[PDB]
Amino acid sequence: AMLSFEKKYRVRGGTLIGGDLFDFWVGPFYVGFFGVVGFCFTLLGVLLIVWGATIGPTGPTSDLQTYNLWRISIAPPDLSYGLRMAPLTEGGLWQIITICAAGAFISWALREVEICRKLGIGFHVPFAFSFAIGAYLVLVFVRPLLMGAWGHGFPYGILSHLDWVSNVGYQFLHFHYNPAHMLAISFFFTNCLALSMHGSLILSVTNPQKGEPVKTSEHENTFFRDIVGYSIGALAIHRLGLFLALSAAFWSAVCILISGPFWTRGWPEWWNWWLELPLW
Amino acid sequence: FTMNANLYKIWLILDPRRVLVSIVAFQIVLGLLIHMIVLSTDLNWLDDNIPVSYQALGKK
Amino acid sequence: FTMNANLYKIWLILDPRRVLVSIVAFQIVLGLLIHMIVLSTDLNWLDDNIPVSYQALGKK
Amino acid sequence: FTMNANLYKIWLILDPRRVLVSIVAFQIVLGLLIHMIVLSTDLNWLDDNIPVSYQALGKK
Amino acid sequence: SAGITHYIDAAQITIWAFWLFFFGLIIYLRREDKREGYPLDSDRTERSGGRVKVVGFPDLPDPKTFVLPHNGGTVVAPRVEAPVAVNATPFSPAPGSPLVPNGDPMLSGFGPAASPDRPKHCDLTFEGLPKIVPMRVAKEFSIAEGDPDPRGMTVVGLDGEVAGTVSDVWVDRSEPQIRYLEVEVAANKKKVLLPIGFSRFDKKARKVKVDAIKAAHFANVPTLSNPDQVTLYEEDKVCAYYAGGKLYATAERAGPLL
Amino acid sequence: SVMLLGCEGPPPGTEQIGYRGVGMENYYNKRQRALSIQANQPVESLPAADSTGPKASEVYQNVQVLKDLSVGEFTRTMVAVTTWVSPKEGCNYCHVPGNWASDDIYTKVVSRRMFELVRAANSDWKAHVAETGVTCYTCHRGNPVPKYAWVTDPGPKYPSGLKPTGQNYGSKTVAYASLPFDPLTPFLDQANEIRITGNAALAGSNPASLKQAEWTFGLMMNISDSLGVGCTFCHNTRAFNDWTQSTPKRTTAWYAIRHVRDINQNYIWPLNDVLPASRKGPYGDPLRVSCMTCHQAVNKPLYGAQMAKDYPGLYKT
Amino acid sequence: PEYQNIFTAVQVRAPAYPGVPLPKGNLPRIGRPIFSYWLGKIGDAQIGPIYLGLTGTLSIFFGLVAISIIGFNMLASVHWDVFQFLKHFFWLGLEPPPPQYGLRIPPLSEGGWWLMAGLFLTLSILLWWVRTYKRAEALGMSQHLSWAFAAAIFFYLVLGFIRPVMMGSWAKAVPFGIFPHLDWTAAFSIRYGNLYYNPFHMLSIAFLYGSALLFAMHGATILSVSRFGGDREIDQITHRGTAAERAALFWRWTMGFNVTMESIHRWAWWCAVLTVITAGIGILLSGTVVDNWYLWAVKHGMAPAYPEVVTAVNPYET
Amino acid sequence: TGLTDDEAKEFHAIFMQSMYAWFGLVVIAHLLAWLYRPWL
Ligand code: BCL
Ligand code: BCL
Ligand code: BCL
Ligand code: BCL
Ligand SMILES: CC[C@H]1c2cc3[nH]c4c(c3C)C(=O)[C@H](C(=O)OC)c4c3nc(cc4[nH]c(cc(n2)[C@@H]1C)c(C(C)=O)c4C)[C@@H](C)[C@@H]3CCC(=O)OC/C=C(\C)CCC[C@H](C)CCC[C@H](C)CCCC(C)C
Ligand SMILES: CC[C@H]1c2cc3[nH]c4c(c3C)C(=O)[C@H](C(=O)OC)c4c3nc(cc4[nH]c(cc(n2)[C@@H]1C)c(C(C)=O)c4C)[C@@H](C)[C@@H]3CCC(=O)OC/C=C(\C)CCC[C@H](C)CCC[C@H](C)CCCC(C)C
Ligand SMILES: CC(C)=CCC/C(C)=C/CC/C(C)=C\CC/C(C)=C\CC/C(C)=C/CC/C(C)=C/CC/C(C)=C/CC/C(C)=C/CC1=C(C)C(=O)c2ccccc2C1=O
Ligand SMILES: COC1=C(OC)C(=O)C(C/C=C(\C)CC/C=C(\C)CC/C=C(\C)CC/C=C(\C)CC/C=C(\C)CC/C=C(\C)CC/C=C(\C)CCC=C(C)C)=C(C)C1=O
Ligand SMILES: COC(C)(C)C/C=C/C(C)=C/C=C/C(C)=C/C=C/C(C)=C/C=C\C=C(C)\C=C\C=C(C)\C=C\C=C(C)\C=C\CC(C)(C)OC
Ligand code: HEM
Ligand code: HEM
Ligand SMILES: [Fe+3]
Ligand SMILES: [Sr+2]
Ligand SMILES: [Sr+2]
Ligand SMILES: [Sr+2]
Ligand SMILES: [Sr+2]
Ligand SMILES: [Sr+2]
Ligand SMILES: [Sr+2]
Repeated sequence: AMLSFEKKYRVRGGTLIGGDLFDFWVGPFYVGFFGVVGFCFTLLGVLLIVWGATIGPTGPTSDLQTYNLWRISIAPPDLSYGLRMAPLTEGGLWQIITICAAGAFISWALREVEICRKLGIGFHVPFAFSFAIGAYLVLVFVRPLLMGAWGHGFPYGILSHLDWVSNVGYQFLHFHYNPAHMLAISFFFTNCLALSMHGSLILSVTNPQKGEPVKTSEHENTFFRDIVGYSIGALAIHRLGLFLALSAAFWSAVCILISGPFWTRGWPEWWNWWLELPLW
Repeated sequence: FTMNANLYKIWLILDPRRVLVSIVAFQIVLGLLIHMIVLSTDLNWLDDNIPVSYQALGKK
Repeated sequence: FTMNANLYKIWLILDPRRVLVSIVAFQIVLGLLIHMIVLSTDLNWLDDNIPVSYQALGKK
Repeated sequence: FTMNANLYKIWLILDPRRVLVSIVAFQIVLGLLIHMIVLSTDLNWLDDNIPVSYQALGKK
Repeated sequence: SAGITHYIDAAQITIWAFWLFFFGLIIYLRREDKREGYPLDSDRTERSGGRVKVVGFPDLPDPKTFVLPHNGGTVVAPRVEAPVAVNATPFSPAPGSPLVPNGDPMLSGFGPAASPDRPKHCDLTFEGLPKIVPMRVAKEFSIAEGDPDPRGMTVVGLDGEVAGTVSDVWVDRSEPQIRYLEVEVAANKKKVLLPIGFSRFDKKARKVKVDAIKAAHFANVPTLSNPDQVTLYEEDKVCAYYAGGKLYATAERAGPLL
Repeated sequence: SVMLLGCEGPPPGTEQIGYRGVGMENYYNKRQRALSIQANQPVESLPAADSTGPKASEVYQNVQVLKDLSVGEFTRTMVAVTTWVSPKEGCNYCHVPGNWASDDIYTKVVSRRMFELVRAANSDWKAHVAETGVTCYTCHRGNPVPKYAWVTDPGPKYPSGLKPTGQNYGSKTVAYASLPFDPLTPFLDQANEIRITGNAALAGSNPASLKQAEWTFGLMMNISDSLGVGCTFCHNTRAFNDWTQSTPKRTTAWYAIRHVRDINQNYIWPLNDVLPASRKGPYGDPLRVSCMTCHQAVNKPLYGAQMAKDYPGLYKT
Repeated sequence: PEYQNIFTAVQVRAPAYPGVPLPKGNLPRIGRPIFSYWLGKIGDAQIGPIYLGLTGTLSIFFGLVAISIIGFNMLASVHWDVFQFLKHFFWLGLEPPPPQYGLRIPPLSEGGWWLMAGLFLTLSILLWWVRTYKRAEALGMSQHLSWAFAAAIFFYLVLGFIRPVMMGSWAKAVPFGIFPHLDWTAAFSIRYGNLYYNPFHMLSIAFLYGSALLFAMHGATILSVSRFGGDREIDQITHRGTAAERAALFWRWTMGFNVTMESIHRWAWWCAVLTVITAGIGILLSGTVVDNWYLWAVKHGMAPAYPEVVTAVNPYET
Repeated sequence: TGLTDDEAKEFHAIFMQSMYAWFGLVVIAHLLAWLYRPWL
């Protein structure tokens, strides 16, 4: 099924790969060659997370085995295995599910790409998506590699991965002092601010007080100029928000990339370079 | 004087208003900068109790 | 006076208003700065309780 | 030296409203700051325990 | 007995309240989501002659009216929109198959070249003067000190060939900026709009590249019913044409790569 | 710049601490690990002494601690205490020349007390000191004054009008963090409460303040830094208070904390009247002990070198 | 190749805009505009004018007072050494009244500046609130911002005033300092048994992540349909264009459903307000209702169990 | 600076007098400070 204005755009071609082979739609989703690779990667990934849930860390009958959603968890192999493939039931499974996750996100990104080629729009979205794909890769590929073992990756479990974050965070004592962490956190917070401001605006002008007509560009600029003496303007606000969120993802990726591989000490200690300048 | 030759032509290349404003800024910064450096090392001239102690001139 | 004659010409190169307001800015800043500096040192005139111990004429 | 035979001309160069508001702000600020500084040193005039005890006895 | 630990704490029930408010929120947002494009297009609808208008869950929200300022109109959502034929034919008769554009792809007005029928009126300033107008109509505007003046650059298409030259610059009277480049076309000296989004500058050369279409295609740029202003209808019409070239302007953008 | 800044290269040395996926792991600089090892080299022992002879308390005049030693063994014990505590100065550091039995010089009233300090340590604190035990070098390192001794410090200046933040400053003593900069006096001298975690999910029976939590956090930063490790060395940060999820090092550290309370309270504060101003902080409190004092940034002083077992004169009875 | 609409490559100027006109009662506007070729490189180059009423003046006033107490206090903690102030600034801070005082108004030297700075800050934030509602009325617009600011104000109030009053202790509000307030955050999680297991803090985290997800997606979209003037979202909302069409379709073909130029702004709006609102609820139950979230998670069976491969004997139990 | 050749001599002269006067008050203040409490 299609939107009431969709058929007129549902053109043939634009692929990267597959050509007419998989050049079709299913419901509202576009398939494409990468939808197929993606679905395959995805399906095997999920079906394996289901098998991991099925078997548990000590076998299907042990008490640690579980199907409870908060607690099902698939973890990496020990560090003793380094960059080698580890036995299936010892984190191998986790490795394969990871390969599937990376492949699925990359297929998804490439399929959004074929969709830009079809619709004839800019490719800003899948490029932006690729930042999340990047962050995910540092958290499973880059860091654990630079760290000589795949086990440095986070486990795939709703709260257990939260625990990973917690103890990794705490090896540096007071993570808040990670300066890249400070950045990324600043962007994540500001991004959340501009978004609330844009959101609020569009909705405040296209739906004004009863007795008033859809508002104008002139209003838009005049309100935020009224409040804070400046208005970045309509186009650009869409530009900024994209900057903030992509950067927030960036600095998360770098703040974790340096926590290990390039810094081992507590993070507050990093700030020493500042108390020791020859100014004080 | 000069550097030699024709160091006037330099102002056909570099904005005189900007070189002036920039230098004024820089000299002001370097000044506070160094003052702050020397006071921060052994060469301090304020916290010495020289030539007469001041906080235990308000003690006895 | 040890200066130029063509020294007024500087006001054909640099906007006078800015320089005037600026001097005040910089001087006020320096003034506050140095004041706080002295106050942080041996030359302090406030933290000692003299000539009538206002913090221990009816306290302590 | 006191005053120029032409230091009125400063208001041909500087806006009376901005200079006025500026002065007001700076002085009000300075009043506050200095008050805070005095309030943070010996010369405190509030917690002296003089001229008559207001916390009768002890606790408070 | 002073220890009967209750299994229910405020934290459970606050998580309960939250999820309930959540579900209602999600549902609601999906309703504002069907103020356009709905009901959907299936052959479920056509087979049944229409007795299956496709709307899904949740359903469609009662229309809302937008009261345009300036004797402009009134818009409603969701609305009933007149169907419009597709200027293309099914690549396969099976459903979900894409369609091939009819005729010359850039002309088709199908695919990356498709576009809707927006009003044949102009967007307006607050005052009510044509928001987008040329610098020739908007006297005040001026290049920003230190920016090559586009006026007089050479517009050049995707293959290299000169396309035309910048005859003017259209600007937003509401949010001051370059929206459209005007192009005196070489092959016929007719004046066409070129969206800024399709234009790249080469300031050191004073060229204005355009990957969209070929120099030649500039001949078919959709036209304006008045050279001193433009309507909403005409903007979509202008841009979609260039956009078509992204998939059409060459016998290779069609993809594959392998 | 806005320089950039503070940085090590990859790959770091790593050790897995907890279960795979739990994140309880450790990272470290290999280079600096090697430098710490060369700086944490132990002094080899002096040949055992045969002896075979009378007890020290029978041939000497003022032997109140190293009594039960044979003469030979006593002499050996004297040579180890000499190189270990004050080798640039030799024998004369703690003795009045020509008179080995005299206590007419303070460094001896102290040395004596420290003979009871090491002994109590090696014989009573094994749940802490295990079979590595301690010796003079542990704190002294060829120095008369442990380099890494501490003092209750007053922090930076405050005018008279306001009282100190108690926390909020740049201090290497709380790992550079801003927590409170003297988490030692209330925990490694006195015995204030460290526990703040509740043992019940719901509230109404845990009075721990947030402030107390910060003090515990500061102290912990201290500890971490002194032994040169992170919390996953002793904890499972999902539960700092959970003993079953902790590492056997938390147990060890627990007994160590009590131990430093005993060194500081019954061996060091008492020596304050016979010690010179040169050995005292701004409150008149004397230089005392912390974990750093001994560990000097390593999980086991001198990488767990076994020095004491070679000097029997260092054990009680 | 194709312009990305990241950097305005060629700008244009026009006489500045004093703005749509306000009704009687809404005071004059002040300041007269300027342009920054560089803001201009990326956005509206116009800088100001600004509006300042009774509200705006009372808010700037309170706010700057509050900024002074915090600052002056920080200079005092380093002995008026502006150098040292500069050196440790990040670590400087103004701590809260001690518990010994409870909710009593404390002496200057023991926390009273914090209560005054907290007081004045709050009054100034809430005055800025009123400001945005006035500035939003003068334009006939709606209070969507004010409903969000009111939400963020909600979190603020929960953090430094509401939870403290409920807990009967000013020492529980957050201290003013960069590193000090970071430490307050960590200690907060620690004191209540790891905040990761607090459901509300998990939701607030899903919503913060979501503000980044939605704004990145939408923002990337609007740029990708910038070519069709999709940035001109108002008219794409009244009079749907091929920008809003290609936009809704990119996502439709990608994730199976989609929204509209008007509705995405609601998903985004609602997602941001939600962050702060789960967030505040999250701090509200800590100490008031739950004292140890990890335990709470165990009581509701949500905390995972791992084989106990490392363990330590409890001295308190010997 | 859109100034004429004469309105920078006038300006410059007045600037010079006001500024040296400033330095004068400055030396006054500095000698009073030196008398009440020598610092060098
Ligand atoms: C534990 C205590 C330490 C700490 C330890 C850490 C550690 C350790 C880390 C962070 C990380 C981050 N922390 Mg932290 N952090 C601390 C406290 C905080 C605080 C706060 C108020 O106190 C905040 C705001 C943050 C916030 C942040 C961000 C700066 C960052 C996470 C964003 C990210 O990863 O993007 C990345 C986004 C992604 C990777 C998602 C990618 C999406 C992929 C491609 C697709 C997913 C598809 C999937 C299938 C979707 C499901 C859909 C189904 C199909 C339906 N932390 C505490 C003090 N923090 C993490 C980080 O840096 O990021 C790398 C990190 O490693
Ligand atoms: C640390 C050891 C000594 C010390 C050794 C030195 C040394 C050595 C030097 C100083 C210098 C100076 N010291 Mg010292 N100084 C000491 C203690 C102090 C104390 C104090 C509280 O005790 C103070 C307040 C000062 C302060 C001063 C300043 C008066 C002066 C720096 C001027 C500058 O930076 O360049 C500002 C730049 C200019 C004025 C350039 C003039 C610009 C021209 C006119 C540009 C033309 C354009 C237009 C006409 C005007 C430009 C715009 C201007 C903004 C007006 N010193 C300590 C005790 N000090 C410097 C000096 O020279 O002093 C004579 C210097 O070299
Ligand atoms: C330290 C380790 C703890 C931690 C402890 C906390 C605590 C404690 C809190 C958070 C809070 C939150 N945490 Mg956390 N957090 C952890 C790790 C993380 C991680 C991660 C990847 O690990 C993430 C993503 C997060 C994410 C977040 C955000 C989702 C959330 C707050 C949103 C926000 O900005 O509110 C901030 C926005 C505001 C406060 C409103 C701002 C508006 C005000 C009024 C602005 C006024 C401006 C002012 C007047 C301007 C003048 C300046 C003056 C000088 C002051 N945390 C770990 C588990 N986290 C909140 C929470 O969850 O509580 C349940 C919170 O308070
Ligand atoms: C450190 C130990 C001594 C000390 C020793 C000194 C010494 C030594 C000096 C001062 C000086 C200053 N001291 Mg003191 N001072 C002490 C204690 C104090 C205390 C106090 C609460 O106890 C106070 C309030 C002051 C206050 C002052 C300032 C009034 C003055 C510097 C003026 C300035 O910065 O302007 C900066 C200047 C300007 C901004 C421009 C000057 C005005 C121009 C010429 C006007 C032109 C018109 C203009 C265009 C428009 C004007 C409007 C502007 C908005 C202003 N001192 C302690 C006790 N003090 C200085 C002084 O006396 O004057 C030289 C000085 O040299
Ligand atoms: C980079 C800046 C921000 C961003 C941007 C971003 N994300 C994006 C996009 C963009 C622009 C898309 O266009 C794309 C999308 O489709 O939009 C929703 C996407 C996306 N954002 C999503 C996730 C996501 N993005 C996140 C964050 C971010 N993305 C940043 C905030 C986050 C977090 C952690 O906050 C998440 C969870 C997806 C819904 C979607 C991409 C969906 C997709 O790629 O699907 C294909 C894959 C599957 C359907 C699953 C594969 C099967 C696997 C083998 C099993 C899962 C393995 C997994 C590793 C286990 C982890 C378990 C966890 C419980 C720990
Ligand atoms: C969805 C929740 C998000 C959110 C929303 C949000 N924030 C908001 C709003 C909203 C809806 C507003 O309406 C309001 C705003 O104005 O938006 C731009 C605001 C706000 N967001 C801001 C901060 C903020 N919000 C944050 C977080 C968040 N807010 C969440 C991400 C954060 C964080 C945690 O990172 C911060 C730091 C502020 C800019 C603003 C509230 C401003 C305010 O309350 O002002 C109080 C007082 C002052 C600023 C004092 C004035 C000081 C002047 C700046 C100096 C000017 C002096 C001048 C020279 C005059 C002369 C002086 C004389 C006295 C001498
Ligand atoms: C055996 C075998 C064959 C298996 C059977 C297969 C099975 C199981 C069949 C089931 C099929 C069904 C039920 C579903 C398929 C599941 C698929 C493949 C997975 C879904 C993956 C997917 C990405 C889901 C994510 C869901 C969420 C919430 C994503 C977050 C994004 C977000 C918050 C969503 C809502 C907001 C959206 C969509 C905004 C997009 C959007 C934006 C951003 C604009 O800016 C814009 C501007 C102008 C007009 C329109 C838009 C617009 O639509
Ligand atoms: C109708 O639309 C609307 C408007 O138009 C009328 C408005 O005007 C408005 C009003 C909006 C405003 C007035 C906007 C105000 C902006 C705010 C509050 C955001 C605050 C941001 C800052 C203060 C800037 C912080 C950042 C910096 C100072 C620069 C930092 C530089 C750094 C970190 C180094 C650069 C390098 C990196 C970051 C690494 C690499 C970067 C990436 C990978 C990111 C990629 C980005 C892109 C864009 C492709 C609204 C709400 C609106 O909706
Ligand atoms: C030298 O410097 C000069 C310019 C003088 C000034 C410089 C000033 C500077 C640089 C100041 C810097 C300040 C900084 C960096 C501050 C940082 C603050 C941060 C990061 C704070 C973070 C969190 C703080 C919070 C959440 C505080 C919350 C406090 C609240 C909500 C207090 C509420 C109190 C109220 C409402 C009081 C009520 C009083 C009543 C009426 C109840 O009394 C009876
Ligand atoms: C090689 C150098 C040294 C020699 C030859 C030496 C020799 C002796 C002798 C012979 C005695 C017994 C004296 C008596 O009580 O009659 C003695 C006692 C003692 N010496 Fe040493 N000594 C040396 C170095 C040191 C050093 C360096 C210290 C302290 C760091 C020290 C601390 C003591 C103490 C405290 C006593 C009293 C012992 C007790 O009560 O058990 N000696 N020394
Ligand atoms: C920097 C991160 C660290 C944090 C946040 C931290 C936090 C804590 C907290 C909160 C407690 C109290 C739990 C309760 O309230 O019942 C605690 C207790 C304890 N921690 Fe730490 N810790 C850290 C590092 C360390 C390290 C490295 C060690 C050992 C070398 C250690 C050893 C201990 C011991 C033995 C206890 C129990 C002490 C007692 O109960 O008297 N901690 N820690
Ligand atoms: Fe938008
Ligand atoms: Sr089972
Ligand atoms: Sr130094
Ligand atoms: Sr004095
Ligand atoms: Sr007094
Ligand atoms: Sr009273
Ligand atoms: Sr480490």
